[PDB]
Amino acid sequence: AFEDELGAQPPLGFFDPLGLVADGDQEKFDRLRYVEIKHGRISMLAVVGYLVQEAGVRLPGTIDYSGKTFAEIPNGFAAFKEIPAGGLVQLLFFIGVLESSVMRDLTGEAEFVGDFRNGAIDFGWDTFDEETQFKKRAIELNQGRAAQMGILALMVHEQLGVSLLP
Amino acid sequence: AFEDELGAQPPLGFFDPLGLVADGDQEKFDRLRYVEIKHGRISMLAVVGYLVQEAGVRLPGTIDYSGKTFAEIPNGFAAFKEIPAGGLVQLLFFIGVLESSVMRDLTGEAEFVGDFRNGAIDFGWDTFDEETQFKKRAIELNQGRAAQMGILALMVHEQLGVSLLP
Ligand code: CLA
Ligand code: CLA
Ligand code: CLA
Ligand code: CLA
Ligand code: CLA
Ligand code: CLA
Ligand SMILES: CC(=O)O[C@H]1CC(C)(C)C(=C=C/C(C)=C/C=C/C(C)=C/C=C/C=C(C)/C=C/C=C(\C)C(=O)C[C@@]23O[C@]2(C)C[C@@H](O)CC3(C)C)[C@](C)(O)C1
Ligand SMILES: CC(=O)O[C@H]1CC(C)(C)C(=C=C/C(C)=C/C=C/C(C)=C/C=C/C=C(C)/C=C/C=C(\C)C(=O)C[C@@]23O[C@]2(C)C[C@@H](O)CC3(C)C)[C@](C)(O)C1
Ligand SMILES: [Ca+2]
Ligand SMILES: [Ca+2]
Ligand SMILES: [Ca+2]
Ligand SMILES: [Ca+2]
Repeated sequence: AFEDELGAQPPLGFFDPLGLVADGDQEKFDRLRYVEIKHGRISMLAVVGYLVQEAGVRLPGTIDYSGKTFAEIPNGFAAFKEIPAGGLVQLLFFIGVLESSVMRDLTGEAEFVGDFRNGAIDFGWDTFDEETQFKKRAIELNQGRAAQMGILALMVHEQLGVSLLP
Repeated sequence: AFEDELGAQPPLGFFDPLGLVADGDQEKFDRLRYVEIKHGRISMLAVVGYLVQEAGVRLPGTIDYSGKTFAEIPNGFAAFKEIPAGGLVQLLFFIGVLESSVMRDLTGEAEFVGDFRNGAIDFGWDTFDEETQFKKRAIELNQGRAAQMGILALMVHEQLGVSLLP
């Protein structure tokens, strides 16, 4: 059914040990694929952010008018103890607004799930041939899969207190 | 242009002292009307909630597993000092999900701005005749306008420390 879909590749081939898409429902597959791409994009950004922040890189100066500095804010979950309440509200709200109003198929012209270009932002999708376009989608998906496991590893081991970083 | 639209009624008639819709742009009017209905629905719920909560009505029992009781939580802005962080996150998140996925025209079948029935929930809109339907929309809008001023009054006077309630 979906043995030929994007994401079935060497060395495992089509890999669905829980038969989640064995029923051949295209809409179920389309949703799960949407969810898989989304977790992957978030996790790709999350691993880079965790590593950059772990290395001590900080925005210059202060995060609020009381004089709280980005430099005082630690990496990991501990960051949330030191970001001011108003900043946490804004971060959650403005990610929510991406979810409600931006990062979605607004016009119905998406070529496949995860295509949010919306006839608005495009760096040249059609300059890739069909094989290259498929390759780029596969890289996006599989980098996303690897990063999902990577960010889970970093979050878990932060709590374990067994570091995975030099 | 919009002198005959919903919301222009006695005693003021069409009332736009800032000429915001003087340009006759239907899409600008449609947006502003959408925003006016939305503030009004929120404010209608807000005034009732503030008054019910001010009267001391509380949900039974505890709001978290640490034993924090609804009864310990005060009315007004002070409530946010005592709702646990996890509850504040959930409240904001689940209102955001209403915004991203529920309280909007998902199907394009809305009869006018603010119609979120979505072919899914309808208690009998078409059992009203056209005059009654217009009357009900006018009540919804003007109750919303009154409640906007009412909730602003209550929030402002809470901070003034000059109570408007017996
Ligand atoms: C207020 C902000 C906001 C809003 C309004 C939304 C709105 C939405 N998001 Mg988004 N999201 C946000 C912030 C927000 N998001 C943030 C900050 C992140 C992190 C960057 C994400 C990451 C995210 C992902 C990864 C996904 C969504 C999805 C969704 C949609 C479904 C939400 C749902 O059904 O409830 C949620 C319902 C639940 C039952 C919650 C599920 C909890 C998951 C399965 C496990 C989480 C584990 C937890 C974090 C750790 C446990 C603790 C541990 C000790 C055990 C909706 C469009 C989903 C989507 O698009 O579906 C098609 C989806 O897959 N969002
Ligand atoms: C994470 C949760 C979440 C998410 C994702 C959204 C998402 C959205 N909301 Mg919603 N909303 C939420 C929570 C959320 N809302 C909550 C909790 C409430 C209260 C119940 C509302 C009430 C609300 C209203 C009333 C309106 C929206 C609107 C919108 C849309 C536009 C948002 C925007 O452009 O940025 C916001 C951009 C800004 C520049 C912020 C404007 C700030 C306003 C003008 C003044 C606020 C004054 C402030 C509270 C008090 C000042 C302090 C004082 C001491 C001076 C978008 C669909 C708007 C909409 O549908 O537009 C068509 C709209 O009119 N929302
Ligand atoms: C939320 C994340 C998410 C989602 C929705 C999907 C969804 C999908 N994947 Mg994918 N995948 C993911 C993460 C995800 N994957 C990660 C992180 C990896 C790397 C390990 C992969 C690697 C992968 C391969 C190699 C293949 C798929 C395939 C598929 C498709 C069919 C199989 C299936 O149902 O999924 C998998 C299972 C689920 C979505 C069920 C969720 C798991 C439950 C709810 C909790 C389990 C938590 C788990 C124990 C965490 C520990 C990790 C483990 C290694 C110990 C479907 C579109 C196949 C495909 O593309 O077919 C065309 C395919 O060949 N996936
Ligand atoms: C999962 C992604 C993610 C999350 C949730 C966070 C969360 C956080 N970061 Mg981090 N960060 C990330 C990725 C992430 N970061 C990446 C990829 C980088 C490298 C550029 C950084 C670099 C960075 C620095 C240097 C600092 C933080 C800081 C912080 C904290 C305060 C908020 C802030 O200043 O943000 C700042 C956020 C950035 C500088 C980059 C965010 C990039 C986002 C994820 C882009 C993604 C969405 C985008 C709109 C997509 C547009 C597409 C387009 C086509 C329209 C907070 C814990 C500050 C702190 O206190 O650290 C402890 C701080 O000093 N971050
Ligand atoms: C966010 C709330 C909001 C929004 C978007 C609108 C939008 C609209 N109203 Mg409405 N209205 C509101 C709140 C709102 N109203 C409230 C609270 C009341 C009761 C006082 C009314 C009473 C009202 C009447 C009687 C009429 C309208 C009309 C209209 C339409 C054209 C006039 C206009 O541009 O609006 C008004 C102005 C604005 C949206 C600009 C915003 C104001 C700025 C940004 C800040 C001002 C803050 C202010 C000082 C707070 C103090 C309150 C004041 C009494 C001291 C338009 C659809 C007319 C109509 O329906 O035409 C068909 C009409 O006849 N409105
Ligand atoms: C603007 C609306 C609004 C807001 C933001 C709040 C916010 C709050 N309320 Mg209040 N409340 C409201 C309206 C509101 N309330 C109304 C209308 C009532 C009467 C039913 C109450 C009755 C009430 C009680 C009895 C208690 C609170 C409490 C609380 C606090 C903790 C959260 C909680 O337990 O919620 C509980 C919320 C409710 C019991 C009712 C919320 C009704 C919402 C607004 C319905 C609106 C959306 C809905 C999904 C629309 C569906 C449409 C459909 C066609 C699909 C928090 C400060 C608790 C607290 O600590 O107080 C200090 C508490 O004990 N509220
Ligand atoms: C123009 C503008 O304004 O914006 C534009 C700019 C531009 C460029 C055009 C755009 C784009 C494309 C973007 C942003 C592409 C981003 C790509 C990105 C960010 C890709 C990350 C992959 C990470 C992986 C695979 C990690 C696996 C991690 C794994 C498997 C781990 O184990 C983690 C690890 O830690 C452990 C657990 C232990 C450590 O011992 C070792 C390591 C570190 C390995 C956008 C989207 O259009 C927006
Ligand atoms: C089936 C289900 O599951 O749900 C369904 C149920 C049902 C019923 C079918 C549905 C509905 C309809 C609903 C929920 C309708 C709600 C209507 C509602 C809640 C209407 C409030 C008006 C408030 C106004 C005008 C306040 C002005 C307030 C003013 C002008 C003030 O000055 C405030 C005031 O405080 C001052 C400042 C000083 C005080 O001295 C005096 C007072 C108090 C006056 C939904 C939506 O379909 C959902
Ligand atoms: Ca300091
Ligand atoms: Ca610190
Ligand atoms: Ca107690
Ligand atoms: Ca208390």
